Amino acid sequence: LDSKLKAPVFTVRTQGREYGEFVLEPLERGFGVTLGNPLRRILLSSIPGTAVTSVYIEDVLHEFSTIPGVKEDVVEIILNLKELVVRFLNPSLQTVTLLLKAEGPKEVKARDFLPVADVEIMNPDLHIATLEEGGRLNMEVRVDRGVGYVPAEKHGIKDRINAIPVDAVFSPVRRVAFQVEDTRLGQRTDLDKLTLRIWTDGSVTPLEALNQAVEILREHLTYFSNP
Amino acid sequence: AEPGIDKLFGMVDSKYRLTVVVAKRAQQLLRHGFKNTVLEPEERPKMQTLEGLFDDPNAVTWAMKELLTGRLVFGENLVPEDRLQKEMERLYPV
Amino acid sequence: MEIKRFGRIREVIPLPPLTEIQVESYRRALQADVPPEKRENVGIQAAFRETFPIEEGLVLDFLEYRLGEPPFPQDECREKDLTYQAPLYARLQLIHKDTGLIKEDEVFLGHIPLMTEDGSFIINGADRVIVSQIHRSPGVYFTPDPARPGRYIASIIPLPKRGPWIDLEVEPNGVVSMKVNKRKFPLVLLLRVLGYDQETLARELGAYGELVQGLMDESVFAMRPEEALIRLFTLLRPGDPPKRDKAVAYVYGLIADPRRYDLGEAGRYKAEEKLGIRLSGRTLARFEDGEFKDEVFLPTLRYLFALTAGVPGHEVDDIDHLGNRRIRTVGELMTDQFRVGLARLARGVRERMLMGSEDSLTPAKLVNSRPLEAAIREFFSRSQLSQFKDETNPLSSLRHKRRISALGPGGLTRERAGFDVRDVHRTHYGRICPVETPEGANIGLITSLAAYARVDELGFIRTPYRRVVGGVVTDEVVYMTATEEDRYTIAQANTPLEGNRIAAERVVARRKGEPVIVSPEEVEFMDVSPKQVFSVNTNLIPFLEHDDANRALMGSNMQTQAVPLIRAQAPVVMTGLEERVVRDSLAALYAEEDGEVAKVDGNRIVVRYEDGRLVEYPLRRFYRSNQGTALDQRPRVVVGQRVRKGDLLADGPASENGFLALGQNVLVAIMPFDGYNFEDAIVISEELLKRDFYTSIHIERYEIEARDTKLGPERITRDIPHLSEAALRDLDEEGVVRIGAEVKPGDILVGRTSFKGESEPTPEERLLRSIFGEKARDVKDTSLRVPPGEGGIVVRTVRLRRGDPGVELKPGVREVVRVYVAQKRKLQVGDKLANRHGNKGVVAKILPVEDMPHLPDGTPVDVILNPLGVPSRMNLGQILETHLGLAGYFLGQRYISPIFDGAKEPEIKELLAQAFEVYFGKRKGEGFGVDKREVEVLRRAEKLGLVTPGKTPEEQLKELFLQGKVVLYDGRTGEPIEGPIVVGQMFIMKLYHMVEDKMHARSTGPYSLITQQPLGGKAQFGGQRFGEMEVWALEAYGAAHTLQEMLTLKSDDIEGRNAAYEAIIKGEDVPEPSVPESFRVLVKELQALALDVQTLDEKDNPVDIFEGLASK
Amino acid sequence: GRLIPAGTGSDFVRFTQVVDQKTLKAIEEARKEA
Amino acid sequence: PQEKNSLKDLVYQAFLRLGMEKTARLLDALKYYGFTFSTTSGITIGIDDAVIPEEK
Amino acid sequence: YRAQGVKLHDKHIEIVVRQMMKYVEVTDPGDSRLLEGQVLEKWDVEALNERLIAEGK
Amino acid sequence: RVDYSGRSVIVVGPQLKLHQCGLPKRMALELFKPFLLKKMEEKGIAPNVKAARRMLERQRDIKDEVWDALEEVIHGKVVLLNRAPTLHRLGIQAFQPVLVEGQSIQLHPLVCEAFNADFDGDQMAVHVPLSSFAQAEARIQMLSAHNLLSPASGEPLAKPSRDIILGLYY
Amino acid sequence: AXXXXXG
Amino acid sequence: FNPLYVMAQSGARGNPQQIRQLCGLRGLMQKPSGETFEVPVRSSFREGLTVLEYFISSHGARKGGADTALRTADSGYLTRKLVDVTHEIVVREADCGTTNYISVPLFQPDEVTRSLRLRKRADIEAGLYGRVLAREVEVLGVRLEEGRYLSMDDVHLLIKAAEAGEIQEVPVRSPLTCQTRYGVCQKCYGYDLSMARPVSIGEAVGIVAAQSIGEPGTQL
DNA sequence: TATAATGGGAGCTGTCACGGATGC
DNA sequence: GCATCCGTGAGTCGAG
Ligand SMILES: [Mg+2]
Ligand SMILES: [Mg+2]
Ligand SMILES: [Zn+2]
Repeated sequence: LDSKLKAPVFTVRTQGREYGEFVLEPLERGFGVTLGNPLRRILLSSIPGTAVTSVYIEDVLHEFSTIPGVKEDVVEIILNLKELVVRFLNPSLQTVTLLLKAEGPKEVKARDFLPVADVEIMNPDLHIATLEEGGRLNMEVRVDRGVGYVPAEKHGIKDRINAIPVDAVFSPVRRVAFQVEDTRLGQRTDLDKLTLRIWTDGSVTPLEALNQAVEILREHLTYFSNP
Repeated sequence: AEPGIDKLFGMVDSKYRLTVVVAKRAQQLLRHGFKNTVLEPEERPKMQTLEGLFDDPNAVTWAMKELLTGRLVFGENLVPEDRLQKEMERLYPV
Repeated sequence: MEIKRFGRIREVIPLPPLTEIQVESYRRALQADVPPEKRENVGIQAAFRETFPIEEGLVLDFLEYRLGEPPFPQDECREKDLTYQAPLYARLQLIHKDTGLIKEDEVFLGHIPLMTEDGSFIINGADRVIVSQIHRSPGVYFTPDPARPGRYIASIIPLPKRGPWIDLEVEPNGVVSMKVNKRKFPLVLLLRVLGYDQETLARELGAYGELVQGLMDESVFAMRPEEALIRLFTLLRPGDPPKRDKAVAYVYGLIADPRRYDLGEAGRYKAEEKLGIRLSGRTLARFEDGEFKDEVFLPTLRYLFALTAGVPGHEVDDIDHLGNRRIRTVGELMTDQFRVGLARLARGVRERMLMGSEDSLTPAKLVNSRPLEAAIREFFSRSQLSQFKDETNPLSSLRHKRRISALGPGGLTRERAGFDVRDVHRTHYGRICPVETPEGANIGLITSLAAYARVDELGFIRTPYRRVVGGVVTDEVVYMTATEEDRYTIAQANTPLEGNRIAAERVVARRKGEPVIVSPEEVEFMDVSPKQVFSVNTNLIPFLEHDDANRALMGSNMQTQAVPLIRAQAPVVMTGLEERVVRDSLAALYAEEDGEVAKVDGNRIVVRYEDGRLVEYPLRRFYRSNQGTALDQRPRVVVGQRVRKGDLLADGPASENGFLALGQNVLVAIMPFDGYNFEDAIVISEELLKRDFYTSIHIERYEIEARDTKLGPERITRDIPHLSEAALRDLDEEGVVRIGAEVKPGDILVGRTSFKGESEPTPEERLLRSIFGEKARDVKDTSLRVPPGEGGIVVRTVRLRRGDPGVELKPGVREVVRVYVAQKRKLQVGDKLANRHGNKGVVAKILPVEDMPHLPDGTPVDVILNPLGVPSRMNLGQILETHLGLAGYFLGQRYISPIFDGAKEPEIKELLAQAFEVYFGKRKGEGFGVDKREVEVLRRAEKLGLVTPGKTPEEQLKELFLQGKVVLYDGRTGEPIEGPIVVGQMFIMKLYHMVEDKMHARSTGPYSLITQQPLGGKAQFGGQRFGEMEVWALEAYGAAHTLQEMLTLKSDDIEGRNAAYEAIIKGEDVPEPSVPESFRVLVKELQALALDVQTLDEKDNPVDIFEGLASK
Repeated sequence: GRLIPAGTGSDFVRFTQVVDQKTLKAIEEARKEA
Repeated sequence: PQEKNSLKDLVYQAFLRLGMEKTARLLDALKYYGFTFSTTSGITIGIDDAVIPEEK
Repeated sequence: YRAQGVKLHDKHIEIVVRQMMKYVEVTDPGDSRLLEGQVLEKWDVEALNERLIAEGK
Repeated sequence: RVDYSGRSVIVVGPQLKLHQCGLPKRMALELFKPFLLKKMEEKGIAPNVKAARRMLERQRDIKDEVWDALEEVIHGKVVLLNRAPTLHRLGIQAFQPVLVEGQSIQLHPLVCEAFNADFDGDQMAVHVPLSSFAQAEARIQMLSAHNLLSPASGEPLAKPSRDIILGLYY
Repeated sequence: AXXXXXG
Repeated sequence: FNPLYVMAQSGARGNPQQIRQLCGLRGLMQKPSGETFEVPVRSSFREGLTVLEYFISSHGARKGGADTALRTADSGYLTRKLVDVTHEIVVREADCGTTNYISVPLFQPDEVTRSLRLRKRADIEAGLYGRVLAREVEVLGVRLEEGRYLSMDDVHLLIKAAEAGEIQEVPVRSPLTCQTRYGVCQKCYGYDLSMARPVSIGEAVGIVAAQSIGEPGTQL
């Protein structure tokens, strides 16, 4: 009947700003998935981030058109624009518009975007497009702060008539995996070992992500306080 | 699977020779109390107990890892038997 | 709760008494209630009449017999390890022919086992069952000759151990041959012995031209009946002097002697019906007025020739036909052994008659009862048909008594058993269940008596039908044999009826087993019920028509293995047979007449009837069965309750309110779960353990003896050398563990000391002795301890001692002590669960309740069954059972769904609709709408085409619910299962195969005497067998050292195993193997065969494996 | 109860020896001495 | 879709290219995800799941 | 085996068949000690015959 | 018949890695018993071997530390699981034992096909190879994870089946 | 009685 | 996505006949005499059988059960005979140096006797796989060398060649022609099929053969 | 240690397929 | 040259 046991030790394994592994053991029976699932849900849906929500390109009507002088189609450019990782230096800032104008033979990278105050580009070596001789690319991209994943048709934002709405990938967290393995402390054989695996884009580290995630949860627990 | 089993099988012309080598080597480790090991202090196979990581008691695990290092010589008619025995007894008493 | 029953078929007659096959048989054999002068010539009376009179001039004759009352009641016999039996006295009279002196006395022949009320026996305290045997009915058969087509064999078969089979065959050389005791001789010779003139045989057999010419031999007719007789005697007995009276003796004993040669009454009847004749006696001939007269032989020869010729009205015989196969029940078998023992007693009688003094001989001096006693005892102990009764649950006993076996004495051996006899013959219909048989080597050889089936006085299985005249079905019920059934057109039991008249233009019937569509004018008879086709077990499987036969077999067999549960419940879906089984099995206690309940106790129920008499019923409480299952009766009534006749007073084991309860009704979801239900494994909720579902009581009996030895007496005492008070804690003053104590492996049940074997202490022992200054005790600790893996609470102690009143043990035994230990077994991982449809699985995982899939209302499922077990198995009955089970869950009702007259999909759909309203409308009123998860699942199901698009969420959820599917939430996530899952109530049983009984391990232990190999079996603390095939596995792996260890270090290499153990406790690697002892045993056993086996080296020089110990 | 002439019991593989470079060198010097 | 044959071929080819250690890891992975997805797939058996075609 | 859908390599069956062909029967003894109709191992009669051929017998 | 052997009911192992089997604690305590006495002496658990054995005699006399001792004893070692009939060599396979609570042996799903084993009540025998040699043969040659492919057809004998295929297909 | 364990 | 259909198609559970018996119909049934009974069972297991139908199916069920039960023993006996005959055969050397070999046919006479038809893929695999080439083979501009262990890809290649009319038969080292005493050699045996590489010397080949033939025995 | 006594007594019957030794 | 006799085989654990 008598039950008294020690609080679990939190173990951390981190490689760069991209990836981390988080081990929590021992836990009481079942608590491995009790902690793991909500955190996974929060980590994917609710973690604050940035995304490209809209794109305008000169002489381009719709998304499925092509660009004379450029090999990639408008589709492929928008894809690369989704992989763009933008970090806002200031909390006040909500939305930005980044302009890119280039021509001649060139391979356009994310670094080529004209710098904005308190806006950092985490992946400057990301390849947006290649331009040929006579190839002309003039474009403006709409970058917003939000959470989770919003398809293009859901926000549907347009600054002008030719602006193409882009699926907004807000989540700095790319993937969350967790697994519970049986572990034993002394004669207690049903105990849980929680392991979390988090992939981010580097804008927010996995440890930062997990910390933000557990805070959101705790704050939601305070909502049962005053009826 | 045993770690690096494919390379181990790669080392011999017959898998059963790998077995004979590993076994004899492990018996050598047991007889001399792992004093004859070719593994550096940080290559030592570890077992996790309640207190902390200690030396893996298992001589076969050892023998296989040693074999993987390449620091072991195997073959037929390397040394007369009792000479090998006595020399290992000299270098590593029991 | 309400019990709703389906089906339109009204059964005209109830099931016959299910144990009658045992009871009426044995009662018929004993004739104990019949006053001696009114007894018939059947039974043990028959055996007396065959044995006596005993002649050769003294003559011992038999007047009558009597059976006394049993010296002890059944219970007392069970406890004292006695046999429930009655003393058998026989009134005999010795008559000296010359003197005329008649001495008459009643002699005591010993005891005969009495059958209990339920149709079982008590032999040495253990309950046994004599299983009915099936065999070829005696008579005259005609079978196709397998070698030569156009020719046939005529076989004359008597009862077993009743004399020789006789074959008649037309030889390629044209003459008719007779085979007796493997002797082929011309039949015409025996024909001449019977006194047949060539003229009579010519006029009789003349109608068949070619054959009778082959019958004609003039060298035989030139002889006389005497000369022919002596000729035949010289043919059957080479070297034996051909004396006339000796030849007469031999031939009489071979053919006409009723005591040596016996066709059964059935053999008599069948011979008569087949050969179209009338038999005087039960033999093939007679000795009348000094000569022999023929009975069977000539009609047999006539029929054989007629069949060979092609004459109409002559056919071969189907030996597997159930008209040609009969049953020997308890009475016949016991009577047979009685006849044998009696014959031996007679031999002894003739001995004493010749040897004893001529002036005074009483029947008491002439009769030694011992051989008879031995015969009976042998039958009830070492016979293959005498089996340890299966009491696991009441249905197990009931089913065991109804078993039929083709094996045993006078029966088949599994080698001689081919596909034909194991087949389901068409004639098994209504007689022998097509379903319930063992899966393995005994398949088709061990079968079960059908529910409505009855064995007639001749031993043939009969099934009921109903007379149909002019399309009108009467209530007249007729039991026919298969032969009689073959004569009619019999309609199916489901043929539509309005009143007593059949209304269909076309009806489905059987003619000689052949399915045929006939008009009502053609219907002679009609089945009583689908129930009659199957056994009592198979009849307990609802929706049987939806299950493949192969799994029905498994469900049937497994119901026998169901363990009585403390909380046991009747199935939510029953077949309607659940109460009759409880009643007939004598499991439950019932009210004798209409009355009022006076007293209710755990131990007792006292009832006052209309007679004003007070009748007290003791309840059997926590008694141990043969299988160790607890059999106990609980009162189901209360003080002051009025009870009518046949009312339930008390529930026995596996009975819930008079309904058979073999298991629990649990809430199942059919889905895969994380591989834990992979390959028939089953996942259960810990909630089942919490509420004590599938918990069963088991009682184990331990026994120890203290005996007189030559080294001094063993004694049962509390004084045990070298033992602390911690070990003697629970031992009473006398040394026996006290009732109520908890025992674990290693604990002493009974203290015992034994005087040490004579030994001179080794110098080590002597020095240690002097060092510690303690005298070596002359007794050692032999005490009985709790074996590994066992334990419980001690509920009983029995102590019997020499010198105690009413107690006498076997010679040399001072005292015997028994200890009964009870244990409450919760369901655990590795325990076997099964349903009635053949779905079996071992529990692989027990999840906490929060991990369980649950309904949107927060209700967790009990059991998770993998759907992958359904399609290949083809038992859909369990699915239907689940669906209906779902309905009855929310309606709170149970169902009776008779086999083949069932609940049908639409009806289950209606019930499911009502149930859905109960399951949902409640929510709608509670102020909750449709859940988001429910919406997602509805979208999914809408893509699967499960629900119609455009309907409201409620409409769609109802659409699913009618398919027996519901939305289910993962307890670990909270997200719903993507598809809707089948969920409902299923009846699942805990089988007698329990991992607690089967788990065994050994490092070292006892070894065999000669071979020095480990003993086998858990009880002996034995090692696992590594057999030829395991050896082949190791060889195939090329693992030489593992194998060599198996062959030497771990088994019979003495030095090797010792040195290995010591090496391991020391921490050294194991030493090199030596010669396995059994090889030395081989060498020495070959030497005893006068063969010299020499182990040699490469120099061909001898090597001594016995190390000089075998050489002088 | 003898070791079978197959697998690890094959004459082909069963006489095989194992030695470390340390002991091999030491023995090599024991040979080089005489 | 991945069925018995394609999975078997996958295992064999993985044996050939990557060896038995990696093939063993692969096997365990396939095991894990297989069981996992089978759990939540919504696979079950009702009486209406045996669909009698009208063509019959 | 194919009929029942059992994939099995020819090699094994070949091993067995090889053991089935293991023996020979002498038609003529030649200069040897053997007898007509004497059954022996193919390897043994071949070794014998190579010894005889080498001997010139 | 052999020593250092046992048997029990089998139960599915889905959490087990291919080279592992669940082995009930008590079975292991008995099978490895001499090793366990030795390891009990190597620690303060018992004064000597005989004391350790007398301690393991009664079930109530044994304590927590002996189980950890047993855990150290079996480390790296394998046991041979076997299911009758043994039709081909894969009727016996080697596994690293993982001590489990309960009386049932846990078998890995992927090897079931090769043993022709299922969860309907099948039982299996355990055997402990004693020598360094036997153990080496068991781990190198007989390890479950080292035989993927059929010795007969050359096709994989350890492959997805049942629920695994079901989910992946799904 | 054998096969896959009905009895 | 029907459960029965998915389970069947995937290879998880069920074949077409069982699914058929569940949905369409139970089918033709057998009399005890072994002859097929005229009228079939028109009911599936969903609709449920009539008593008479059930009983008619019972004969077949029993026949199959007895078939199994009595099959196990004969299979076992066969296996023991095979093991006893092959047990001494082990791989005792790398090469016996034999020049002898066998030729595996890629084609077989058609049942109509008209011509030669390509053998089934599985048959050719079972005869060519992991074998050592006894002689050089040049097909489709590819050189498969003498002494080469044929991989599965090599086999498929040879089959393509056969379809292209380049090769009708493959010369191969075989236990049949091996001259190794008391066993076989490495080259004549070829692959250890379990390891998909050449067999190790010391492998007990006879036991593996006997078990490989014996194990399926109860499926016959 | 003495009347005279003088050749026994159960079989067990529904497999099968082979191989090898005798008999027309 | 071919019928017929006799002898000898006929699965593995488990428990009993
Ligand atoms: Mg847990
Ligand atoms: Mg099974
Ligand atoms: Zn070769």
